[PDB]
Amino acid sequence: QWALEDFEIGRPLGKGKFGNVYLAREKQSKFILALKVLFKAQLEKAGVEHQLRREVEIQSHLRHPNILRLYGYFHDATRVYLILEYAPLGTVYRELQKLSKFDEQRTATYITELANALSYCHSKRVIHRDIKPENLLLGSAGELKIADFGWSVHAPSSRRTTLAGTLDYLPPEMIEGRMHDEKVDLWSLGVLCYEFLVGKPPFEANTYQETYKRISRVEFTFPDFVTEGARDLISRLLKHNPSQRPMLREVLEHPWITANSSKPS
Ligand SMILES: Nc1ncnc2c1ncn2[C@@H]1O[C@H](COP(=O)(O)OP(=O)(O)O)[C@@H](O)[C@H]1O
Ligand SMILES: O=C1CCC(c2cccs2)=NN1
Ligand SMILES: [Mg+2]
Ligand SMILES: [Mg+2]
Repeated sequence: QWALEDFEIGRPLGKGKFGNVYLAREKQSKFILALKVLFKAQLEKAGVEHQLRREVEIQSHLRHPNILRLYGYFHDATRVYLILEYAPLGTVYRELQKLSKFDEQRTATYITELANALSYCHSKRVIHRDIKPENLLLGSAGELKIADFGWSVHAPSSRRTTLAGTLDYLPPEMIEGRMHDEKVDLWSLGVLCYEFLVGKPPFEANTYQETYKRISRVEFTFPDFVTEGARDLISRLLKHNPSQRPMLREVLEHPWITANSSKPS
């Protein structure tokens, strides 16, 4: 069906390990979208063909306002092209660099939209497993949208591909190669809630080795400015034992969330 010839290409929207994401307009419809480019050689060298199919299969079939749409794909002997919904206000990552910390209203609102989208995913026992600021994008009304489903799967699962980059958002069971389920996304939710309010993730250290120690032993402290209700919700999500982590309904109806968030469940 579609091919490169159908699109005018504009400025780069961002870069990832494999992905190079461009602004684009489809010639006859004038439809604006984002084109994610993957190099076949690189995919093959790394052997993540299976992750790509997972990304395409899972994301194309999900429909939720807080989840980024995937419309289609094509390829061309050197590259694979994913056709994505364009998010015009950029990443949560960028917004955090700009402002340093989010206030309590902004944080709770983001956590609600996340919990809504994740609840929807978990209801088809899809777990995302790569929830972090550079994979959270913003729509034209500033609403959060989960993107990058390259690491997603069905639960329960094992991990067998290598974790290349940062540990900062992964629970103990996942970094230890043990087996995991849905509850991994709830841990990452606690990691995000802290980073939103403080400006850095709770287990951040100077080395891989030290970061790994701090996650497995759940070693973090709060700054004085973090209120009691935020401490309460964050302490609940960062349980070593997955089973002791809350359900998502318990996150959405937590008092701190209800007092501060400006969108509903
Ligand atoms: N639909 C989109 N709209 C705007 N920017 C995007 C979009 N998709 C990706 N980006 C930008 O490109 C970066 C890489 O996209 P992503 O799909 O996460 O690639 P990777 O799989 O390599 O992490 C993102 O962090 C974001 O900055
Ligand atoms: O609902 C849709 C499905 C596909 C789509 C596309 C734009 C350009 C190529 S394909 N835009 N909107
Ligand atoms: Mg990404
Ligand atoms: Mg990816």
